[PDB]
Amino acid sequence: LDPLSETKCTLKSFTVEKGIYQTSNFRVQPTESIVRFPNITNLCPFGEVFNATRFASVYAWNRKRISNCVADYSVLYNSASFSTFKCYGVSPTKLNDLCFTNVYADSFVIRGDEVRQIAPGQTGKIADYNYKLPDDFTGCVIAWNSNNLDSKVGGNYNYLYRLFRKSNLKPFERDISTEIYQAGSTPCNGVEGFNCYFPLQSYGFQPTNGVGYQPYRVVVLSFELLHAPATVCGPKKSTNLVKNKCVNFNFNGLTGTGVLTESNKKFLPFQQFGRDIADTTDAVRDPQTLEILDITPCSFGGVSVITPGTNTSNQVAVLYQGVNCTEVPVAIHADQLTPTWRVYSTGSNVFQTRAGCLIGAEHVNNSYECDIPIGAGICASYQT
Amino acid sequence: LCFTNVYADSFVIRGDEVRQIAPGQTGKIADYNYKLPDDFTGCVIAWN
Amino acid sequence: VFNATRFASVYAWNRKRISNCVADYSVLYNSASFSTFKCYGVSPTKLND
Amino acid sequence: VSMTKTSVDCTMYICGDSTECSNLLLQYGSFCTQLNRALTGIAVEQDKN
Amino acid sequence: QCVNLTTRTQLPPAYTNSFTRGVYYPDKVFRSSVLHSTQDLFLPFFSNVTWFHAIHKRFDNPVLPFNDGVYFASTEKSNIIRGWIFGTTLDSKTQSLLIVNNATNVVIKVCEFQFCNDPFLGVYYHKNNKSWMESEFRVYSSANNCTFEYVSQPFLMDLEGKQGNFKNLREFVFKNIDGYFKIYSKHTPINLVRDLPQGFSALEPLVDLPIGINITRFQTLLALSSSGWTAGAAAYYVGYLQPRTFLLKYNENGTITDAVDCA
Amino acid sequence: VTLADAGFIKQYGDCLGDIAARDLICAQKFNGLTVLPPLLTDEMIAQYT
Amino acid sequence: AISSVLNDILSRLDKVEAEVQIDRLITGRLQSLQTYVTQQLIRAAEIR
Amino acid sequence: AISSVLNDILSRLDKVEAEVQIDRLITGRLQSLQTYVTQQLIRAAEIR
Ligand SMILES: *[C@@H]1O[C@H](CO)[C@@H](O[C@@H]2O[C@H](CO)[C@@H](O)[C@H](O)[C@H]2NC(C)=O)[C@H](O)[C@H]1NC(C)=O
Ligand SMILES: *[C@@H]1O[C@H](CO)[C@@H](O[C@@H]2O[C@H](CO)[C@@H](O)[C@H](O)[C@H]2NC(C)=O)[C@H](O)[C@H]1NC(C)=O
Ligand SMILES: *[C@@H]1O[C@H](CO)[C@@H](O)[C@H](O)[C@H]1NC(C)=O
Ligand SMILES: *[C@@H]1O[C@H](CO)[C@@H](O)[C@H](O)[C@H]1NC(C)=O
Ligand SMILES: *[C@@H]1O[C@H](CO)[C@@H](O)[C@H](O)[C@H]1NC(C)=O
Ligand SMILES: *[C@@H]1O[C@H](CO)[C@@H](O)[C@H](O)[C@H]1NC(C)=O
Ligand SMILES: *[C@@H]1O[C@H](CO)[C@@H](O)[C@H](O)[C@H]1NC(C)=O
Ligand SMILES: *[C@@H]1O[C@H](CO)[C@@H](O)[C@H](O)[C@H]1NC(C)=O
Ligand SMILES: *[C@@H]1O[C@H](CO)[C@@H](O)[C@H](O)[C@H]1NC(C)=O
Ligand SMILES: *[C@@H]1O[C@H](CO)[C@@H](O)[C@H](O)[C@H]1NC(C)=O
Ligand SMILES: *[C@@H]1O[C@H](CO)[C@@H](O)[C@H](O)[C@H]1NC(C)=O
Ligand SMILES: *[C@@H]1O[C@H](CO)[C@@H](O)[C@H](O)[C@H]1NC(C)=O
Repeated sequence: LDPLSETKCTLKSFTVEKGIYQTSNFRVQPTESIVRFPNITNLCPFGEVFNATRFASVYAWNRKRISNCVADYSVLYNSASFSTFKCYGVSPTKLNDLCFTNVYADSFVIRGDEVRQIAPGQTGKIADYNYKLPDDFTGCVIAWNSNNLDSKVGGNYNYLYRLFRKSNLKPFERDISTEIYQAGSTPCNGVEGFNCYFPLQSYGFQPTNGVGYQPYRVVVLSFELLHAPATVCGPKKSTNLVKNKCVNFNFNGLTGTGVLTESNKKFLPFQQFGRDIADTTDAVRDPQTLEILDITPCSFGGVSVITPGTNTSNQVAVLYQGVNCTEVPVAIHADQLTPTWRVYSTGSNVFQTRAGCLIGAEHVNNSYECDIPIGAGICASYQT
Repeated sequence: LCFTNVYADSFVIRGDEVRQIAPGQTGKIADYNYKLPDDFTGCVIAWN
Repeated sequence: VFNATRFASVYAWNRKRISNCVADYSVLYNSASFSTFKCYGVSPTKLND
Repeated sequence: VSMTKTSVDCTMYICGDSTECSNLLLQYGSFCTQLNRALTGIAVEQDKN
Repeated sequence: QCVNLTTRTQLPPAYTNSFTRGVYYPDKVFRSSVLHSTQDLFLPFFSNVTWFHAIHKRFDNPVLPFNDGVYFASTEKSNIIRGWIFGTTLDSKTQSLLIVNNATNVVIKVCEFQFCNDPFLGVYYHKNNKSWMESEFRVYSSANNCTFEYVSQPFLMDLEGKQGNFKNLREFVFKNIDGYFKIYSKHTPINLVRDLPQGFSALEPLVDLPIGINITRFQTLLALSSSGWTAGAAAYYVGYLQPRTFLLKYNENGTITDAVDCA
Repeated sequence: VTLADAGFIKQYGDCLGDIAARDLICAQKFNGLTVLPPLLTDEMIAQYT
Repeated sequence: AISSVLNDILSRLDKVEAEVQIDRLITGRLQSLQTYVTQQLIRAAEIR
Repeated sequence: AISSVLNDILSRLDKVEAEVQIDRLITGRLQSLQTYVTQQLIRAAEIR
């Protein structure tokens, strides 16, 4: 309702004694949202990745680089043809609000018991020997029954896994080895021998197989986010760019709230984001017009309410601390600030103190004993 | 335990979409047909 | 088990219980005496560990 | 005789410009108020000293 | 073509000191007026960089290891150091990467190449035209299975010069990380006769190549009837990166200006 | 004695822009870490003294 | 948490995957203030 | 956590399940040192 009613609330009392009370810091709110994305017009190759005529063998999994294209993951998400669609460093809804630096589709086929092994930090002969995901995999695993496309009645033995290996393979490592595994203590040269094995074995994928023994086509999408210059982006149109006004910006998925401004920071041509001592962004190169923007958080400060107690009067004065009388009147209720109260914006007594801005108290040249201590040599009192 | 107000919401769906009846979900049943509140208190019961 | 002088007929398959003992197969998988040893849920190397 | 007076907006430090984080901070009740009371206690007493 | 040019003098393995070199921008973030701490594959300060020569007599092109990444620098004149070969077999059993700056364009390629025992490029020196021109390419006999291929827009880069001391320093960092070959580089003018310049200057990233291959060894390519020749006098130094923490001093405008190797 | 701030009228005139970067305090202010002025100025301390 | 940047949790994750990550950051940052205010209360007694 | 011995966790659980149990032990241990150092900073004022 009013600054006194904020102090009554803050203290949990209907009576407020004489004093200067700390209250919620005020913050000037965003006038509008900005969105800004690199302009790419071709839609990414989803019909090539999710609809090729043949996929790779899991032992020799294919890796396609997706770049310089627009990604509409709503098509992949909304499509019912998928049995698994799990993401590990993004929620699946947010994929359309977002941009990616380098994106890839690891494409291969596996048994329906093995889909669990494709999740990061796993074990069993797929996670161990032919397709390991890193402990921090950022991306999505996408899988579906392709028995109608891939499988033939006697067995589509074109699909090969690896049953043997000297060691568990490293994340995103691919291994074309056909060199013979030595299961006995003996060495084993040439093509074959006793307790010597060809390290690869084929799936007998048939339509007469039970569900789980059928071919599941897998795509694993891998991508990295928000750390470098984007080359793949979701289906959001850029707004116009505005400056010196508080706004909800979004550059390449770098969502935030701030005043944007033209920067004199001489970014070297490879750079796109600038980070503060606090590990937050404080500059950005605009992806459409290659100028550097400073980002500042929209103007804010402490508010403190100076009161002569409730038993006397309800009248109060408000100190915007560390703030010049200007940023006050800028704080016009037109741009949404935290405090739903704006009644004091009237002024006509808006005294400027070293401590900040004092509204609702008259500045008398006469010097009295300090009553309520405001700071930097100033005090306030309630008098005729 | 005892219950203050209770409602059974009764309907038929495809068996895939039983998951979309979990709270916090999305997909065409969870989107515009039968959305749960994210802090749903209750039980979801389904049979073929 | 492996070295018995006579084995059973398959229609009357034996069932020897085993306990309070250690499973060192080093005179076993490491010997070419079997024309088929296959495990189906473990690597034959891991049986010691 | 004194040290620098400080005051820390406990919501803006933890949950800067976020409403979701602010709605989650409420689950820890009075902790932020306790922090601002303590810092106001220190800061008033620098003017006492 | 493919030929072994065996006319050379035997010299022992040389070394020199990596005083304060092989520091590069560890990410694509702007920072300024800050001392930033980062752990990455950097050249350890004051390490033995292994030292190689081309002379009159000497044409030092060994096949070298590549483990945890490489620092490569050439004090250079007449454009002698033109490229590098990378792989793990070099005999078409597995893929390898070629990076070459020829007389006109740069070519970058991944193939199951069959490389020569002595790979090189050759220039006809002042042959009645007063100019110099490239004529010999002898690096691999064939390049069948290939999986990455790029060629730059065309230029002419000159292959002539005989000044005494070196006027160019060229520095490169090569990291093959998670399927990406990352190149960072610098150029600076100099006036030095026979050693790596004492000083500091950080390497900007310049290209990132998605090559995906294993690299375990590398070898650099030099400009030069079949045997008996004159090499241009040019010198090159090689170091190995290690996981070392670095403190990096950014100045005012926004660029690395000094560094401290925390170990 | 060389201080880092004292609540000497911060006005985003030097902070917002070139001086949000190189300032412990600009990162302090932007995160709810505020320094308040003392009740007695360095002139009033000198009048008592 | 997956990130130190609060908006890179809230623009990446939804309303139910984010809550796990945001609460590690609330717990870690709240303990960072309780450490600082303990240091500063003890400190203020050295000045007092 | 499933044990006070840090190796008994790492011997019995994979990377993501051990990271849950280990983060309990880190959160606990660290809260032991922040308690000890608080007691010692207060006790150092009794002695000062
Ligand atoms: C509050 O901000 C105003 C600017 O809006 C400051 O006024 C400036 O003061 C300088 C120094 O006297 C003058 O040279 C400028 O021409 C003034 N500009 C305007 C538009 O007034 C004022 O000094 C600030 N007050 C405090 C206490 O910081
Ligand atoms: C250059 O010389 C090397 C030997 O120094 C040649 O390598 C030999 O190649 C033959 C097959 O052509 C092999 O049987 C030998 O085992 C190889 N020897 C060595 C030591 O590797 C190479 O072929 C020669 N290249 C040219 C172009 O003459
Ligand atoms: C694959 O192509 C067919 C048309 O031949 C289309 O109906 C189907 O939806 C496509 N699948 C996906 C996942 O886009
Ligand atoms: C974005 O599009 C505009 C024209 O619509 C063009 O000026 C600009 O070059 C484009 N962005 C880039 C990075 O080229
Ligand atoms: C204010 O409180 C005093 C007691 O402290 C009482 O005597 C007086 O009547 C009160 N006045 C009003 C206007 O409430
Ligand atoms: C304060 O004193 C000045 C003279 O220094 C005078 O001009 C001004 O009117 C006085 N202010 C008030 C409110 O009396
Ligand atoms: C570098 O080489 C010299 C031999 O010239 C050797 O004695 C020295 O220990 C080496 N330095 C380091 C730091 O490895
Ligand atoms: C440069 O080399 C490339 C292949 O390495 C070749 O295609 C091109 O023709 C060469 N250019 C000239 C001018 O010789
Ligand atoms: C001189 O240059 C021309 C092309 O400019 C070339 O065809 C010719 O072979 C050169 N002559 C000699 C002797 O190299
Ligand atoms: C590589 O060459 C071998 C030998 O001809 C051939 O069998 C194989 O299919 C080739 N691989 C590719 C990817 O072309
Ligand atoms: C590259 O191949 C060599 C030789 O087989 C091997 O030792 C090395 O581990 C391989 N590198 C990677 C990253 O797999
Ligand atoms: C910094 O700016 C000054 C003046 O504009 C200039 O002399 C100097 O070369 C700049 N330094 C760098 C590293 O750009």
